[PDB]
Amino acid sequence: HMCDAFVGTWKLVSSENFDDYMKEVGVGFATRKVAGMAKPNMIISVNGDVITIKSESTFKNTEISFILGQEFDEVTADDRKVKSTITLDGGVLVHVQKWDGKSTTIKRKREDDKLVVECVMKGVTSTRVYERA
Ligand SMILES: CC(C)[C@H](Sc1cc(Cl)c(Cl)cc1Cl)C(=O)O
Ligand SMILES: CC(C)[C@H](Sc1cc(Cl)c(Cl)cc1Cl)C(=O)O
Repeated sequence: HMCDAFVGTWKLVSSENFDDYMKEVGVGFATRKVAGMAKPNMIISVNGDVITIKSESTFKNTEISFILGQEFDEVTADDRKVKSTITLDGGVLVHVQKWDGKSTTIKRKREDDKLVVECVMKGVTSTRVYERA
């Protein structure tokens, strides 16, 4: 029951600072424009110890499956090859991605009826809000 409050189907309803976050990450112009237009559905499920997070959008469909605390290799939607670790810290799902000596952190937390996503790359933060679909 570790992630119970995250499980479900969620739809993007707002975004702030995402273009600048993507610039800091190193995403190129065309991908930023098209990805920034995306309105993904995020589908979170749990089966035993395995958490799956799917994202579906007109830009890309992705899927990750993982066990908390256990590193995995990930090709991200913007085509970075990263090493990812996802943990639960005080009820917040914390996703760290490492590649090319760089690091970014994506945190997901339940706040009221929303799932709030905070993405940080150096000093640049973006906040994305999802609601139940
Ligand atoms: C928190 C943000 C870095 C991402 S952005 C994003 C992620 C995926 Cl997996 C797909 Cl298919 C499309 C976009 Cl645009 C988010 O999950 O909202
Ligand atoms: C959301 C995670 C699961 C990663 S992170 C990510 C995704 C996109 Cl599309 C952009 Cl533009 C920037 C970042 Cl940092 C992903 O899969 O893309």
